[PDB]
Amino acid sequence: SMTSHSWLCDGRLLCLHDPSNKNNWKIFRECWKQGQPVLVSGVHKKLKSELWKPEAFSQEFGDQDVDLVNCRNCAIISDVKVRDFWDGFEIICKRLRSEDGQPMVLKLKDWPPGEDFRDMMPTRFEDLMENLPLPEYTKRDGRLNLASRLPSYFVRPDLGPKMYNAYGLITAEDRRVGTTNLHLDVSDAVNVMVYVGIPIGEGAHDEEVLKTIDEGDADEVTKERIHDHKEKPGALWHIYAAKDAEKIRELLRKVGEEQGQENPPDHDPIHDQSWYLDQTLRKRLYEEYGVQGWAIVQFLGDAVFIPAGAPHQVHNLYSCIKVAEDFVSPEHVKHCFRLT
Ligand SMILES: O=C(Nc1cccnc1)c1ccc(Cl)cc1Cl
Ligand SMILES: [Cl-]
Ligand SMILES: [Cl-]
Ligand SMILES: [Cl-]
Ligand SMILES: [Cl-]
Ligand SMILES: [Mn+2]
Repeated sequence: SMTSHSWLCDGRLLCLHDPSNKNNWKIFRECWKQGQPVLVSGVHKKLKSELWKPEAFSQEFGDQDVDLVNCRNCAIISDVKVRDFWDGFEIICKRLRSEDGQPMVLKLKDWPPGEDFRDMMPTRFEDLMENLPLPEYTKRDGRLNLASRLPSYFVRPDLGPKMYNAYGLITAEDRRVGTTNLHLDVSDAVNVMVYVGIPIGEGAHDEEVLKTIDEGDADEVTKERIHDHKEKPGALWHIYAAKDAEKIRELLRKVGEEQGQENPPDHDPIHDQSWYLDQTLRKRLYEEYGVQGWAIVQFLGDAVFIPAGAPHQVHNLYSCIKVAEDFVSPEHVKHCFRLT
């Protein structure tokens, strides 16, 4: 039967079922005040599905010049065309191949560039902003979004939204690699999964995808969502409470040293955006520092709410198109204050 919500992560993660329900705020706000992430499902049923397809981006913007990143080694592929990324998104025989002849796992860097999303893509901008959940928090002019209402004593987010466009990680060796490495944002954000591309020519490979989710420490109810309803899983997230950021720095300082890195004792390994916490490092963080995370599988149409200051990392299971909007809730405004 239809219900307002359910729980993931053994009761530690709220999952809201109706993205446009006028009463979502009554359930959301207590979890949000405690510093928890929140998941909202069903957002892709509210969008214009034809706007959010890799073939459309290629047809409309393919002649633009861009840089790509190789997810396996962080190398930059300079001055190629936007079509060189989009045309290999789902069809593996069309992907750029490395010097070993393997198809590469690529990310589109800074596209659209800076704050140009709204000017370049006005129909997509309207379709996203009118269908974001928790609109008093997430709309540019929402009554609980302080972004437009704060003086320069507060760090204000850039004008959004921002896209996260990257291929799926494939191999056993890729299991320990990040799509986006561990980092934090001083503003709150909502990240929406608007398209999942599953290759059928040499993809749609549950086997290595099921071992990744298992080893990723996904909960039993998340593991039922794969086998039962057949929704399309996009990406594996690990999110940590803002209050645990310094203990994570203490762990990565120690591991850096053990690995023969040469770093001052106050150096910030989260700000460096150089680390991915694999199964070994996540087990050490829990056992040695007492720090537990949220392991979240983001399916098509899932919106992930990421608290200001909360360290997070993402590992794409398949090729993903994600769009995110920043906001400043009153619950977390301390994270962007420039004094004490
Ligand atoms: O040309 C290349 N790779 C290729 C060609 C045809 C089929 N598979 C792979 C290539 C790619 C990258 C670099 Cl830095 C050097 C070369 Cl030489
Ligand atoms: Cl558009
Ligand atoms: Cl709201
Ligand atoms: Cl990264
Ligand atoms: Cl907080
Ligand atoms: Mn982020």
